[PDB]
Amino acid sequence: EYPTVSEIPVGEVRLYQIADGVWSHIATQSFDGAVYPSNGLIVRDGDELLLIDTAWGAKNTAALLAEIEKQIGLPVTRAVSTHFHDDRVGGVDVLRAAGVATYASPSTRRLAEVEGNEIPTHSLEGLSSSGDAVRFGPVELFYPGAAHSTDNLVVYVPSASVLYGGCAIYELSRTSAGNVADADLAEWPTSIERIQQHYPEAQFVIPGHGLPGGLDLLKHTTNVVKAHTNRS
Ligand SMILES: [Zn+2]
Ligand SMILES: [Zn+2]
Ligand SMILES: [Zn+2]
Repeated sequence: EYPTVSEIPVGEVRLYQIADGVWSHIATQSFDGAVYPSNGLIVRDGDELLLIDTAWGAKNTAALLAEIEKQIGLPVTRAVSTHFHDDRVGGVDVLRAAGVATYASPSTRRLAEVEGNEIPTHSLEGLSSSGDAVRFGPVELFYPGAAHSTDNLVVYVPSASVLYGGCAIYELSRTSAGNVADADLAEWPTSIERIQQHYPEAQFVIPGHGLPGGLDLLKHTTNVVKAHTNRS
């Protein structure tokens, strides 16, 4: 049911409808010669769409906009990037040229600039302290604390009980740590516990890469992060 690398042509994007007005978007990308899938989210709000994260680069993001027009046919008016890495912001310029208002926290914008990645235009206020939550239309944005990155945000869709964990949450298939160069390993389990405490009612949990699951993805991620922490 859920799209994988085998089903996605190079530079193409698939959508997966989760609920009334809620989809994930799935793209693929090469990195160090391996191919990775990558997820984002789309949430309807009246006659417009809210986009969470790019599709990991300009080509994929242009394909994402074309796939949204084909399958949904409503305009994307705002986008939020959930951390500063290129799988979340690469493609922001494509969104901006299409008239989308791009958003990220001030931390994400600063880190993207330092890295040389695309920088969302607008700033999301009220998210600088661990445990902060703000409404953003049909979703709630939550800063759980440092984890995969210091700036990582999670997104909850209350009407559908969908928790989008982004790259702070691993799919079950990933049993060893991914890119931890920008991570706070010491804080990552605590940050996950804040997610569990804030959204214990979540039914569908979306990792940044790979297959959705339930709240067991939070325990899974903690297990993997702790095992990496204990590498010897
Ligand atoms: Zn990342
Ligand atoms: Zn604007
Ligand atoms: Zn990622």
